[PDB]
Amino acid sequence: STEVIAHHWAFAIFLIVAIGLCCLMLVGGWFLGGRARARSKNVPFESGIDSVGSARLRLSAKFYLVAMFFVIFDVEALYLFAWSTSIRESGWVGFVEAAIFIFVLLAGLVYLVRIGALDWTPARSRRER
Amino acid sequence: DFEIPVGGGVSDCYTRVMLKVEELRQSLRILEQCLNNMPEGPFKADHPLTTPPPKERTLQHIETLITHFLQVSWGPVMPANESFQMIEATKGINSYYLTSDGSTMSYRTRIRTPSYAHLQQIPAAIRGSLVSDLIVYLGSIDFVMSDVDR
Amino acid sequence: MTLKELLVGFGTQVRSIWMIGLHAFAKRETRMYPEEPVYLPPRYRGRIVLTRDPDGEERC
Amino acid sequence: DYTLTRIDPNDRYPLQKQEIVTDPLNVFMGKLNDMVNWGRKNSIWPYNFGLSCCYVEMVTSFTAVHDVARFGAEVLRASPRQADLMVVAGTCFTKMAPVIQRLYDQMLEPKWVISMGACANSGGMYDIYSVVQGVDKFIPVDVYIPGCPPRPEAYMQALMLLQESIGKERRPLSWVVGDQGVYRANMQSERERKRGERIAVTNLRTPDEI
Amino acid sequence: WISPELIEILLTILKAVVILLVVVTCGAFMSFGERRLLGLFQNRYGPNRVGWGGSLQLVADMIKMFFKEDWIPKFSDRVIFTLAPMIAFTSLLLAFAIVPVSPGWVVADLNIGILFFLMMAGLAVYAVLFAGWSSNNKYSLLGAMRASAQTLSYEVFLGLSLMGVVAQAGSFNMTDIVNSQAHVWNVIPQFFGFITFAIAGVAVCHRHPFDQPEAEQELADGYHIEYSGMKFGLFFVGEYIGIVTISALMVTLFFGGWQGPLLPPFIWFALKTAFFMMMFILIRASLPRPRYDQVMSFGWKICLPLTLINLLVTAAVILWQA
Amino acid sequence: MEFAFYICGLIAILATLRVITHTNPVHALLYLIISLLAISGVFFSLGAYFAGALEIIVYAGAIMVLFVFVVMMLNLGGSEIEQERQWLKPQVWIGPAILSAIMLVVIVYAILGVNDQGIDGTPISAKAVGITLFGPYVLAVELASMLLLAGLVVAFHVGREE
Ligand SMILES: CCCCCCCCCCCCCCCCCCCC
Ligand SMILES: CCCCCCCCCCCCCCCCCCCC
Ligand code: SF4
Repeated sequence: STEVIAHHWAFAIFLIVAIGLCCLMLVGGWFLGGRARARSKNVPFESGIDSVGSARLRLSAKFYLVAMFFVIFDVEALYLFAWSTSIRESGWVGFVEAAIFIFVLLAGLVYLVRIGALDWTPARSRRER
Repeated sequence: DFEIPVGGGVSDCYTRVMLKVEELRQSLRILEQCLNNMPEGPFKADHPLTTPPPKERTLQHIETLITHFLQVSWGPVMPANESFQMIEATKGINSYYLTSDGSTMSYRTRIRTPSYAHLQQIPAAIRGSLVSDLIVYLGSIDFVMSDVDR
Repeated sequence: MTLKELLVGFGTQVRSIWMIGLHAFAKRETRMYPEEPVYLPPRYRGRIVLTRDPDGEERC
Repeated sequence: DYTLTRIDPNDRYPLQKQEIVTDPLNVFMGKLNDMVNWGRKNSIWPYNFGLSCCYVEMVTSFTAVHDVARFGAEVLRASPRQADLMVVAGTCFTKMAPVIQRLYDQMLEPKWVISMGACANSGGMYDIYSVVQGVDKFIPVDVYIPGCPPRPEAYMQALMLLQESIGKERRPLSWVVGDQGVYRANMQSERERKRGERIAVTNLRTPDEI
Repeated sequence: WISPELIEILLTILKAVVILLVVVTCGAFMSFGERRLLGLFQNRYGPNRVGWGGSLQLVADMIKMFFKEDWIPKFSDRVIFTLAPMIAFTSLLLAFAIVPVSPGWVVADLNIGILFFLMMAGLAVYAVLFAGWSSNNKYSLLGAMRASAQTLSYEVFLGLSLMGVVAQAGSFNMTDIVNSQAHVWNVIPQFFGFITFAIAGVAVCHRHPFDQPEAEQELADGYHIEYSGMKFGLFFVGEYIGIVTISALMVTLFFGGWQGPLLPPFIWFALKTAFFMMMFILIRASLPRPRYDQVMSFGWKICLPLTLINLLVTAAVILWQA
Repeated sequence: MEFAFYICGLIAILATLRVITHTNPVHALLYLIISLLAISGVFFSLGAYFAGALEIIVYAGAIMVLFVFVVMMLNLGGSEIEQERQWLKPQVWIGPAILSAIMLVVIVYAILGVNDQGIDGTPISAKAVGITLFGPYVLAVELASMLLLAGLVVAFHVGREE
């Protein structure tokens, strides 16, 4: 109808003026103000002294397992997103099935917590002693 | 009269912080005792080597003027001896070790500071920890680099 | 973690929020330099001057 | 009654040339430059750099009992790129002069330098082998503060002096059009200005009073 | 162009542009208000010298940021470095673009709503990730990794905290959510959802205590330390519209949005949004920063099962009264 | 809406083509996010609002952890880029290019032979998907939760440091 077309045009103009304001702001920031000519300008900031190597080294991380579990639990979350918008029309059978769903989720999370997963802290401190 | 805070046997950051809080409270107690009971006497010793001499006697006596004149120009002449004084500083134990060659300067001045020892201890107590633990440990040592390097 | 620890911690955070709000309801402790002059004790060690005798000549 | 500095890396620090020039100040460009200078002097972002005692007094000035935030100078960025003011508050040690030079080079113009304390002004009480006698041996300093340590309102007064210096200086509006040299006003010294009010002081309060 | 449909479309476009200009100006004014309110919370005044009450301090900051040298490092990837402030400025703005501020005053009356908010948060994470990686700095690298861990922690349960309100309204539309609270505000039935959404929404904008990427004390301002000029100002303004967006979103899904007993509806919306903005400044000032490993442990072990249990209880209550 | 579908399809095609033939992993991930946003635009054009919503919600979480693994493993400056550059040679990609081309031709010819009436673009809300998902399609949900549990267990077991 008319109101849907009006809201679509309003959303399009909202996005267009948002990107235009951001790009104009960047252009005004880039074009106004003088530049610099210094010896140590193009050095990454490491608190006043030079780097040992570079900033692009192979950094380790302990967040890998939590990242995969985050993706899995977000997929379970999207299932619950699909469930939650139609709870009333699903009836009690859908409530029982979603209860089984959330119980499997809880059992998986307790399994993750107890086996040592979701625990990547260094063994030195661990907030102990 | 003032109590001494002693921890339970381990040096956490929290333990050090609340020991310093209790030290602040003890210092408040000492200040209260000093304020309520204050003597009425001299603010300088009557020793001839007291530097500087009292100001009014400098201004209207000639022996005191001579003593002040020779004590601010060349300096007081301490005899050739060796002295040491160790005190409890705000950050630990601070000690002065002074060797005099009999001149008006110190032949040797040695200043022991606690932050030097704490900073040397730092690798043995933060190894294996996180950077956040290192930041909290740095915040809970009570060190200044003027004390460390002198 | 222990549920008692979680409840105690949550109470601690809302308590701290309450103290900071009560600080916001309190009196400002500023000294508006340079609108109001900074009070100094008479024996304060600031700028160095050379003075004069009561008779008008310089005392150095 | 101005001065011009032009910078170029390609021997001895500071790598700049300074001369004594005349103010060129345009029915709209002058007011535009005045507006830019007003905006620059009414918002200063000091660098969170500290060396010694004088930094402790600077952050004492930063607190709620003096409130330098009223001048728009509480932002205190820890990165040289985001900062707009280097306050050398402490001793310029020999081993840190390369570090201070690097941190000044990583900073971006519009940049200003405030020496705080006798160590930063001249080396101060430490006429020693391991201290550079004054931080102005290698970086240009805009505002100087005597003291050891300077009291917090002295740092605030130096901030206002820097604001007056910014408010009467000429800088390029854009880096593509116009001259890129920096014009700084040769203002009258505060010693000469305050000689009128300083010699006339007759009686002070005796030290035995509180 | 003389037709009632075309003038209605033009009026809707004008309302959307007015809303966008007001929220951007309010984000900058609330940066200034954060300075003043931190002064008030910390027993001072803050900037009260540039004009009356410091009201021209924002203009001076804007002038300095525009006339600051916009610096692109040679060791950085230029396209990603320029792209990250664009995402940071725009993603939370589009998240705000669904918030109904008044009856008849909304940009897009989407059928997704809070789904679009989740989409914009998942797109807003890439601004911080790209700023950390692109700038080619070690502190920025550590800040980006910490931001990724914090994003894991909050986005594992943000939508599930919102699903209680979604289930109570029975729809994804924003106006249906703000119309379902015509009797009782949603903060009282959804209270555990409320506190979990508070935690997750503070973690959206990376505000205190969840300022793990840009931690001033820990990593010396973090990921945007190579960022300068108006790009850093874009990061600031983007986070401030993020705060405005999260505050207005709590107003819509927990306090009836514009619904109020006596005052005009936009006035009630403005008061509740300003109260939550004050609560953001208070939550910055009040409590300290935890370690991000304990932050992720709290977001996983505590918040996620609590959201799941709250969703189950809300579903049981809804089906009980049907 | 027709133009939106066509331009999003073109953007998705170009972004995917840039993904499969790039040497920078982070740039390839950025073009991948662009392609998935274009796929979401295609989903939103056809009335499948929930499909585009979940394409932006959970795939942006998926590409997020891909980015974490890329910064954890691959980035070494240009050393990754030259190593990937020596791997890609002209004969190497013109080998399977004709295979993919003839596969696309066969699939397109099979597609063009079907009867069509045009997609009317009637929107499908998330309420209908919730009705069907927890109605006729229940054990799909339950055994898919078991599938995600299995994937989580395998990820734990293989991804461990020690
Ligand atoms: C502090 C308040 C922040 C609000 C952010 C969003 C504001 C968007 C612009 C709204 C403009 C229109 C206001 C309502 C107009 C119709 C009602 C008028 C009488 C109250
Ligand atoms: C060192 C090992 C490298 C293995 C590379 C394998 C590349 C395989 C490329 C196959 C290309 C086939 C092209 C079509 C051939 C004709 C149709 C199929 C056979 C009838
Ligand atoms: S001038 Fe005095 S207070 Fe300042 S750094 Fe030097 S010794 Fe310390």
